[PDB]
Amino acid sequence: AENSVAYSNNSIAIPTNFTISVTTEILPVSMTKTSVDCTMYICGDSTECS
Amino acid sequence: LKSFTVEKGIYQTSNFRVQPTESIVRFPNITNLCPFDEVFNATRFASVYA
Ligand SMILES: *[C@@H]1O[C@H](CO)[C@@H](O)[C@H](O)[C@H]1NC(C)=O
Ligand SMILES: *[C@@H]1O[C@H](CO)[C@@H](O)[C@H](O)[C@H]1NC(C)=O
Repeated sequence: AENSVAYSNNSIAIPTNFTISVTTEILPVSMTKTSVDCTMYICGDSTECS
Repeated sequence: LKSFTVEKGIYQTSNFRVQPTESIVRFPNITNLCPFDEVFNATRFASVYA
């Protein structure tokens, strides 16, 4: 939205009230810990391949 | 670790694997045997030219 603040060199705007607002922030902290096995992945249960 | 002194901690050494014991083979019911008693057990053997 457009807005032009009523700026002038002898005028001020002062709040007379207030709102106690609550914001929400969401941050990842960790991921899934994974582990791998070559003897089962690349050459699954086959001693000739390994 | 390729070292003789192991510092206190927990270390990944090997990969435990349960190994198979039997080799199961499963195939459907043996039916529709090929006809050979009609050619092996028969007194009406055809002629050599016929
Ligand atoms: C202060 O603002 C007024 C607006 O009414 C303007 O006329 C005046 O020139 C401003 N002061 C100066 C020093 O320019
Ligand atoms: C400020 O706003 C609240 C409602 O949000 C109102 O109850 C209260 O009277 C207001 N305070 C003043 C000083 O106007």
